[PDB]
Amino acid sequence: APNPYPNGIHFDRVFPTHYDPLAETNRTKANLQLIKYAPGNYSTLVVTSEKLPRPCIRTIQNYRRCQM
Amino acid sequence: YISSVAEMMFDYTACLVFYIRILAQWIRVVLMVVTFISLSHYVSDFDIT
Repeated sequence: APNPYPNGIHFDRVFPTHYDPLAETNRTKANLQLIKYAPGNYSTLVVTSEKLPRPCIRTIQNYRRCQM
Repeated sequence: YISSVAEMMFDYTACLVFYIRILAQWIRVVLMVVTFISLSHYVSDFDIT
């Protein structure tokens, strides 16, 4: 799997590590007592939307239909 | 040498050397500490998942 895109977000456990994702080629494994990395090793930023309830959609369809 | 100024310099060295034999040994304590810290750094940073 490719090396995850550099992400400076990390979470310390014992002492501050000052993790720099640009200081190493391959990301070192996360030791329990040292660091936890950010979620989504392989993730992108998108925009999504919730799907409104079906009965609420039918009331909107009936309003537009009665409107036109 | 009959010169007191000349011997004065050779006597300062002997008095310095007298102490350097003692103080120079504290570098041994520096090694024991540095060597002891490197082991703690390897154990404290050893892998656990």
